[PDB]
Amino acid sequence: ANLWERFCNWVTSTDNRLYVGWFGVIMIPTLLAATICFVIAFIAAPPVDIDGIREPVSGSLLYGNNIITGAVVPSSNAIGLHFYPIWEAASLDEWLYNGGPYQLIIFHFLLGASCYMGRQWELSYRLGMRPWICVAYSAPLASAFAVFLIYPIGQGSFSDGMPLGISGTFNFMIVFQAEHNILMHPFHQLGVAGVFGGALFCAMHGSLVTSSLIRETTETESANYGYKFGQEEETYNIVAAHGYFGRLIFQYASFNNSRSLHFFLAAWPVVGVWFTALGISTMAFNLNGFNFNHSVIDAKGNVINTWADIINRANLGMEVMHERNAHNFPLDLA
Amino acid sequence: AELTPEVLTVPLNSEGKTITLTEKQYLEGKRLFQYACASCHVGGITKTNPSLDLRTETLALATPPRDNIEGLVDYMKNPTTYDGEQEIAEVHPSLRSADIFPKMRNLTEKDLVAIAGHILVEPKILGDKWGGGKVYY
Amino acid sequence: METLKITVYIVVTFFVLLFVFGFLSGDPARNPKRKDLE
Amino acid sequence: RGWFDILDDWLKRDRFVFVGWSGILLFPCAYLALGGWLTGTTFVTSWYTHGLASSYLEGCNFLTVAVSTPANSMGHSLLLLWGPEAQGDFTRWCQLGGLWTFIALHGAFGLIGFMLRQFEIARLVGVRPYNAIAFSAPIAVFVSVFLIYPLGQSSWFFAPSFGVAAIFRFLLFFQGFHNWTLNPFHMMGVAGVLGGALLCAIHGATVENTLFQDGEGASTFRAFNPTQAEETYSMVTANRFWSQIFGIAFSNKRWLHFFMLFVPVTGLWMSAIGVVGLALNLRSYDFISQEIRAAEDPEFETFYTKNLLLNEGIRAWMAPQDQPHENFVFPEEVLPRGNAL
Amino acid sequence: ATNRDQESSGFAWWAGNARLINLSGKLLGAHVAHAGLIVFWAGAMTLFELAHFIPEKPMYEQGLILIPHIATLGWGVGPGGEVVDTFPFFVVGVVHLISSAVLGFGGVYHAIRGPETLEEYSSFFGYDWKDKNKMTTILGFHLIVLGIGALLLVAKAMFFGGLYDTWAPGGGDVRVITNPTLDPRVIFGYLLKSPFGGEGWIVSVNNLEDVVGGHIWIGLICIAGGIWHILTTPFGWARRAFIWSGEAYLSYSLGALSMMGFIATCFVWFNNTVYPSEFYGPTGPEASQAQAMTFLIRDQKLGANVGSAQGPTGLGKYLMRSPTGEIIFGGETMRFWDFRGPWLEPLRGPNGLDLNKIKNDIQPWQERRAAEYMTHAPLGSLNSVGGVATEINSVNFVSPRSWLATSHFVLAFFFLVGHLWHAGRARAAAAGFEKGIDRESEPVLSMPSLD
Amino acid sequence: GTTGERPFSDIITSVRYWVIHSITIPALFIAGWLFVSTGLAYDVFGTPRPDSYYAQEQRSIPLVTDRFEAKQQVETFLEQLK
Ligand code: CLA
Ligand code: CLA
Ligand code: CLA
Ligand code: CLA
Ligand code: CLA
Ligand SMILES: CCCCCCCCCCCCCCCC(=O)OC[C@H](COP(=O)(O)OC[C@@H](O)CO)OC(=O)CCCCCCCCCCCCCCC
Ligand SMILES: CC1=C(/C=C/C(C)=C/C=C/C(C)=C/C=C/C=C(C)/C=C/C=C(C)/C=C/C2=C(C)CCCC2(C)C)C(C)(C)CCC1
Ligand SMILES: CC1=C(/C=C/C(C)=C/C=C/C(C)=C/C=C/C=C(C)/C=C/C=C(C)/C=C/C2=C(C)CCCC2(C)C)C(C)(C)CCC1
Ligand SMILES: CC1=C(/C=C/C(C)=C/C=C/C(C)=C/C=C/C=C(C)/C=C/C=C(C)/C=C/C2=C(C)CCCC2(C)C)C(C)(C)CCC1
Ligand SMILES: CCCCCCCCCCCCO[C@@H]1O[C@H](CO)[C@@H](O[C@H]2O[C@H](CO)[C@@H](O)[C@H](O)[C@H]2O)[C@H](O)[C@H]1O
Ligand SMILES: CCCCCCCCCCCCCCCCCC(=O)O
Ligand code: OEX
Ligand SMILES: [Cl-]
Ligand SMILES: [Cl-]
Ligand SMILES: [Fe+2]
Repeated sequence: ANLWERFCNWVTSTDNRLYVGWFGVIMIPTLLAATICFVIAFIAAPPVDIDGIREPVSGSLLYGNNIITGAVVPSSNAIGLHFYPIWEAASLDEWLYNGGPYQLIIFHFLLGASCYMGRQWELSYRLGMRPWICVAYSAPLASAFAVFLIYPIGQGSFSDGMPLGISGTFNFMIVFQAEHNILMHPFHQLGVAGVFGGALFCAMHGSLVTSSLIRETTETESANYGYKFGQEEETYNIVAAHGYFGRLIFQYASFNNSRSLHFFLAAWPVVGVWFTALGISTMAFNLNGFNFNHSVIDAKGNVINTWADIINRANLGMEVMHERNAHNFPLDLA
Repeated sequence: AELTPEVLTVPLNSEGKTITLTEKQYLEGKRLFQYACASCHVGGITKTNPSLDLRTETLALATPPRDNIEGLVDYMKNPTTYDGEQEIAEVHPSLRSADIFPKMRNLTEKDLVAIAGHILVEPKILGDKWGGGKVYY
Repeated sequence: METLKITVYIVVTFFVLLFVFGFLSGDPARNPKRKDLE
Repeated sequence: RGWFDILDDWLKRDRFVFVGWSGILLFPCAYLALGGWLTGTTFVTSWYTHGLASSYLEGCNFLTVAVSTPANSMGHSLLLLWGPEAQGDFTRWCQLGGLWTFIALHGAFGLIGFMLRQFEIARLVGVRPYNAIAFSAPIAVFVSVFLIYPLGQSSWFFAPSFGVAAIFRFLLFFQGFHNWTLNPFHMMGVAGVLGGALLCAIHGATVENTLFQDGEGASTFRAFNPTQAEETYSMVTANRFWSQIFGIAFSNKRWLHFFMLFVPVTGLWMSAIGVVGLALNLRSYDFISQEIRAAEDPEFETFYTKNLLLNEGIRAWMAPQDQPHENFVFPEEVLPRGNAL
Repeated sequence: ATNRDQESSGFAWWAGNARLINLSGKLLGAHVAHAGLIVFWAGAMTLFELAHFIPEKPMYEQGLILIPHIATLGWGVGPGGEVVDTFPFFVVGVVHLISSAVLGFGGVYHAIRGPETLEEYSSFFGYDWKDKNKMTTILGFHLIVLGIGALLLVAKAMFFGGLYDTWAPGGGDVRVITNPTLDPRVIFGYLLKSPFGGEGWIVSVNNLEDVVGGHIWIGLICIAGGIWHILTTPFGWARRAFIWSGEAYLSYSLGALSMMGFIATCFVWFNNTVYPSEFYGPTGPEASQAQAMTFLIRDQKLGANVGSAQGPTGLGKYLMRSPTGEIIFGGETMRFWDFRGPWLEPLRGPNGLDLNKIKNDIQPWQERRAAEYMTHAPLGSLNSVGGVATEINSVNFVSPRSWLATSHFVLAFFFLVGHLWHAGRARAAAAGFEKGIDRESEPVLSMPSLD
Repeated sequence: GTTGERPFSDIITSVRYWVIHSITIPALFIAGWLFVSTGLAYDVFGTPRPDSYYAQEQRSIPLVTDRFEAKQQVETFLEQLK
């Protein structure tokens, strides 16, 4: 075989301990770059002027943070949506001051994660499986796109992307609630349904299978040794599991079909997370959660407060305090 | 509480004479205020110039006094700066600038009276909320 | 900085070309069941 | 047969809705909790306890209705209908918030009844009790949040009110006053919930995409028979796929499904422990080293300090209306505010 | 009832439309009926908008999305975007509606009463998904049609009335385009531009000359490519590159449409040339810049020296420098310094915003426009309460830009999911394992262990 | 397997079921409607009417402030409405 033929055979080989594939040829370098830059920046990067007002925020461990407070800080509001690679800076010192590592990391990560999804498809094809695991992965990936790219595009600045850190994530969430009332947005409510229900159904399915395990071991041995990798027969009694759950609620509220059951397990959380990703990606264009502020009024015209008005008071506190030195005019329009 | 005639009674001119708006008048005034004015004056504040609001006291101290129906109608026909020194129809909605502020084109004398009545009544209902801004939401 | 920019352009072009020509090199036939997909 | 045995027979008859001995506790209590919620959200006000409208009859919508907690002056009173507060007056009871304790108590006992139902049915049909065991997490969450937390605070008033928007207010109150997001027990709870959703999705999708072809239909659901003995999907192929994609993969189905039980249950339990702490204001609010540094160095700033400023704003701007019994009057000049907003 | 059940088709009811993959007559009926749906919505929605239209009020205060499209084409509007005649709007609605009736009749006929498969009745209209030559012939036909559509836009711009030009000297007006840009350097440099800030890829097209020249090129290229695909058949490298089946073709189109939806989202959010602000309202950047301008005007009128006003952070309160030195508005709106608009460009000189012009030449119409845009920024709630989330009820407003951007991002994303679904399934079905793993020939069992 | 109750589909597709329920369902719906439109719900649950949240010149909420006098405090607030 010619050199290119041999290289293609190696790239697409199903015998490699980790599959490479053509998506992997892009994924590996980009994810390595993103990872190396993230680790170095998280440990050692100097403070970054996130809001473009010459007030650098310290994100790295060596500059006074711990694991909970540390972060790779988003790029400066002075940069907006401008592309800021290393070679666009006069020096690495300037690049760091303006928060270039954030752009490098998130761009390489988004590209690499897209390729990760494609790689899931590709390996399924090589192994003769059905192809839709990548479709399941599209939900979290869409969420990453929403918080790292779409929201910055809509708001006009990568400085409004989610910071790469724990407390930074909390800051992003609180400001988002102040400016969009995400809690009152149906898509985030669907996301909560998705994740609460995903956890619920995870526990339910695990508990039902575990409760219907067939006896193959003694009390001194872990029941897990009752299953042998690759055995032909099923290891639990789905008929008994259905008898139990159908009597727990009622017969027709319980799956007797394992394929239907596992499809439901896949579908519930995946759809919920799709919708929550769309919630972030649409509030990116300032279509916000429901606003019932002062919706209830009495005969004279007095405002009768509701829990929504209480929420509004909390949101006002957040709004007036966030980015305390950045606003010069009365309205926060982005 | 109720929207009573006492609440709906407001000053009519500068001499102390008062008028009693009807409930239909007050509701029409609220609707027209939302239609033509709330984009800048939601809740009695002024978005494009927060230093000036629609509180009755502020109107009373304006020159000429604007804390009465006739004063407010005259303002809507020929607006002026707070001290009355400059006419600002070129940058503020009014009948004389209805060509550049189209929403004012079809307003009638009764409509203007209704809007003024709404401006005067609403603080009697809401108190500090009117012209108070986000602090009082 | 110019050297860095040129180096990055060359590297990215290398990997992208690998992607494109690899997927052009008869990818549909690389499966365990049926090869002649045209 | 004795009357006890005859009653056992009738209770354990096989019928459309199983009753059981646990049913005697579960059904009245669950019905009363649910019916109380619907009744309160439809017809009952919160005017005398919170200064709020909270029912469809007052003009609220599904997002804003609630059965709100009793007034702070009630302390931790059980607020029984025949108790010394309402004194058997149903209308006054409703106006004083007796529906909140009514719902909370009948709901707690309903949860007890439902778990007993899990045990009873498992015993009757001959399966292991792990569904009942897993249900302990919802019960721990409910107890910690709706009973222990208010019992540690000044009164039932600060428990969550039973409503959508009321729960949202609970979230924001916990952020503003407790810095709840900074609490490692909530963090473990978040890991448990999100990881449970991840496991649910990934396992469902893996099964559906490693199915064996057991029929000719393009819709693959009809190719499964509940009484069949063979596995419906290829564990070997799934293991190979995930080993090559992610590096590691399950190889033991029993461990896989136990792990699915373990993750969300453990996460919820950890969150409950955190809330027990918050019942005493025992918060993870601050990092002392960062506070010392920031106090001494006005150029030191982190996302932690930024979030603290946000919390101060929340407290100042929401307390006067959210805690009406305090009679807070915060003059405008004392409210924390950034420039121009 | 040929193939109308799971037993005979292999597909469940919830996937019933897959039963049509090889029934070309019923599939043609389905497509014609759906096209009737599209045209019917256009007509009915346009008539609804017209019936609810208040001509005096700006379009963007009234929840309109189709009337702005008609107005941008130069129909019904005059200087500044004022509406002078609504009959063109009414005509558009009525004609699309009647056409929808016709399309519905045709689709119902082909789907219910006409021949189930077209192969026997005619070889010109009948097709086999694996017949690459015939597939490319149909593709070429539709390419020619699309090119004609682009040239129809060109004709409207050049010979029948022109287009609404927000950049026209005098304050926006309908203008006949007479010098379209045919310079390929310009037309395709647009395609080569970076999509990032201050560049904007094709979303940055800022003049109707470039628009019309681009569509001339698109029409000609489409006609030539359609002739090409009518006269040729795919080359060997393509034959070896693609999957050749109906589901594969559908998947390719899903990917293309997803891309187009994302691009449209950006177009409507950022571009104020082919989406004039007179009709669609200000862009987000435009409204933020407008707030800056408004308060500069107010404070300067009060006597402030805006060029020298130092803000709390040390940056200029009203004016500062961009990272490349241009003079720009200060405050958070520093991120939007790439914004360009007719109400603002008169104040810009070679180095950016010019202090002398700001001091001396701001006109009342500029002041009014800045106030208007600042107060109609695209922010609002799902129940259409205008303003920031903490605003009280009073103003009933959500911007058309927000509605359109959100809707089409949702559509683009779900169509990406569709591309992935149908492309993966097409590959699996072509290879023969879309129904699952063969128990007696499980591929993994014949592979060496990883370790 | 089924537990012996009549199938729901059989019940809801039967003439007798709808003979009964075409009467019962409208009667209950009208009962609720009238419960509201006659004002009995306000009296039963103690819910303020739109004109009963405040006295004419009042702007302070009638909050209960004493545990064992709360009933009398509410009654005093109601009287002050008059
Ligand atoms: C299993 C069912 C069940 C359970 C566990 C509860 C539990 C509860 N209910 Mg709910 N309730 C139920 C059914 C149930 N209820 C039903 C069916 C109704 C509708 C009729 C109600 C209506 C209702 C209302 C209206 C109220 C409650 C309340 C309460 C709480 C206080 C109960 C209490 O103090 O009782 C104490 C009683 C006992 C412990 C019974 C003891 C029995 C012994 C044998 C008596 C022995 C001595 C006695 C004198 C016998 C004399 C014999 C001889 C001399 C003749 C508690 C959470 C209150 C509440 O929620 O407050 C907020 C409240 O106001 N319940
Ligand atoms: C040009 C677009 C297009 C076309 C022609 C097709 C065509 C097809 N698809 Mg694909 N699909 C598309 C886009 C498209 N799809 C997109 C964008 C997605 C991502 C969501 C999918 C996801 C998808 C899946 C997952 C599957 C198909 C399948 C199929 C086949 C059967 C479809 C059927 O019977 O539906 C029947 C229609 C329904 C059951 C109704 C669905 C209603 C949706 C979910 C809700 C719509 C809500 C509406 C917009 C707003 C409601 C308002 C309300 C809330 C008030 C058929 C070949 C099936 C297949 O593989 O067959 C081979 C299959 O399993 N499609
Ligand atoms: C745009 C949406 C759309 C369109 C155009 C079609 C079109 C079609 N479907 Mg699909 N389908 C859809 C959505 C759609 N479907 C959805 C959402 C689902 C999920 C519920 C399905 C599920 C489904 C299944 C399960 C099957 C089809 C089948 C079919 C085909 C035969 C239908 C038939 O026998 O009708 C018979 C129905 C009737 C005779 C009743 C009357 C129908 C007419 C057309 C109503 C028209 C009313 C209209 C107002 C008339 C205007 C006339 C005026 C202009 C003069 C047809 C081409 C079948 C197929 O492929 O067969 C090979 C099939 O088995 N579809
Ligand atoms: C793309 C859509 C489309 C396609 C491919 C077909 C294709 C076909 N149809 Mg169907 N048909 C359609 C739409 C379509 N039709 C519509 C919308 C209607 C409702 C009016 C009908 C009503 C219809 C009937 C009643 C019959 C057919 C028949 C036929 C067959 C013979 C047609 C022939 O010889 O043409 C002859 C060509 C012409 C008459 C000239 C057509 C040119 C038109 C009038 C103007 C120029 C085209 C232009 C692009 C239209 C732009 C419209 C745009 C706004 C969408 C053929 C398989 C016949 C059949 O099945 O026989 C068994 C048959 O009896 N069709
Ligand atoms: C609806 C539009 C359409 C579609 C679906 C097709 C489809 C096809 N054409 Mg046709 N073509 C069209 C319009 C279209 N054509 C037009 C308008 C023209 C006139 C210019 C042509 C001229 C044309 C020629 C001259 C040839 C084809 C060929 C082909 C086949 C191979 C296509 C291919 O490999 O693409 C995939 C493209 C590539 C592999 C090369 C470019 C890939 C780069 C790397 C992607 C770049 C993406 C970019 C960087 C990301 C952002 C996108 C942004 C720039 C917009 C296929 C059947 C070939 C064939 O076999 O025909 C006989 C052929 O030789 N086409
Ligand atoms: C076989 C099902 C496999 C698919 C899995 C289902 C997905 C999940 C669906 C869940 C909701 C079920 C929708 C019905 C799915 C379905 O198949 O419906 C059909 C089902 C049975 O219908 P028929 O009686 O027509 O049955 C025909 C039979 O002859 C055989 O089908 O109807 C019901 O069960 C609905 C009755 C509502 C019963 C309300 C009773 C309220 C009692 C309240 C007390 C509750 C017990 C409390 C426990 C503490
Ligand atoms: C508290 C109390 C009590 C009890 C009571 C009760 C028990 C009640 C109940 C009640 C109830 C029991 C009620 C109910 C109601 C219901 C309702 C109100 C419903 C609603 C519904 C809805 C609205 C829905 C909707 C929907 C949708 C949206 C979609 C899908 C479909 C559906 C239909 C689901 C007593 C007497 C002891 C006395 C004391 C107190
Ligand atoms: C196949 C099928 C389907 C589908 C179907 C379709 C989709 C259809 C369509 C259809 C259509 C699409 C239709 C259309 C129609 C139309 C019409 C019928 C029209 C009419 C019009 C008129 C009559 C007008 C009038 C007027 C005027 C002229 C003026 C103004 C006023 C007015 C409006 C009055 C389905 C899904 C069911 C399923 C089964 C199968
Ligand atoms: C109109 C207008 C204009 C123009 C435009 C133009 C001129 C356009 C063009 C456009 C174009 C000219 C486009 C193109 C596109 C392309 C694409 C989008 C492609 C794709 C490809 C693919 C998809 C591939 C795939 C693959 C690979 C890569 C590997 C192997 C395998 C396969 C084959 C699968 C302007 C801006 C001036 C202005 C405004 C208006
Ligand atoms: C930047 C632009 C890049 C894309 C430009 C468009 C290119 C389109 C024309 C290029 C044609 C490539 O042509 C394609 O070459 C590959 C690689 O040799 C051939 O591939 C074939 O031989 C190679 C050996 O080299 C084997 O590994 C492979 O299994 C086999 O299919 C394809 O059979 C042929 O179809
Ligand atoms: C464990 C089972 C508990 C069941 C409790 C049922 C409660 C039913 C109470 C209904 C009557 C309430 C008494 C009303 C009069 C009391 C007035 C008073 O003297 O204080
Ligand atoms: O950077 Mn971040 O956060 Ca979005 O809104 Mn405006 O810009 Mn700022 O203020 Mn609020
Ligand atoms: Cl902040
Ligand atoms: Cl600002
Ligand atoms: Fe499982």
